[PDB]
Amino acid sequence: TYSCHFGPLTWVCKPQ
Repeated sequence: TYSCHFGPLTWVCKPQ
Protein backbone atom coordinates (compact mmCIF):
# COMPACT_ATOMS: atom_id res chain seq x y z
CA THR A 1 0.00 0.00 0.00
CA TYR A 2 2.46 2.64 1.27
CA SER A 3 5.51 3.92 -0.65
CA CYS A 4 8.01 2.81 2.04
CA HIS A 5 11.18 1.91 0.13
CA PHE A 6 14.92 2.66 -0.02
CA GLY A 7 15.33 5.48 -2.57
CA PRO A 8 16.16 7.80 -4.19
CA LEU A 9 19.12 8.68 -1.90
CA THR A 10 17.76 7.89 1.59
CA TRP A 11 14.68 5.92 2.67
CA VAL A 12 11.31 7.50 1.80
CA CYS A 13 8.03 6.40 3.46
CA LYS A 14 4.81 8.09 2.30
CA PRO A 15 1.66 6.46 3.81
CA GLN A 16 -0.42 6.34 0.60
